[PDB]
Amino acid sequence: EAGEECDCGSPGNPCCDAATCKLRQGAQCAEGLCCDQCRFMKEGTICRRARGDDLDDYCNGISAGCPRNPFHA
Repeated sequence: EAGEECDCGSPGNPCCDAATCKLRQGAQCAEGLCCDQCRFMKEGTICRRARGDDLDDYCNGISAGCPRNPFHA
């Protein structure tokens, strides 16, 4: 758990995939950025670049990517 509810929320692990960005759900900016068709908000949602001990961000123009504005402090 980083920002939002979702264990599979990882930048590249579209809030679940257990194989490859292709979750029948739709990790569109879940606990962590998504990479599957899932889709993405566009407004400061959750670009969470990482978790571990830190690393985060908000969703903007995040078609499975991440904006260029400062979010994680």
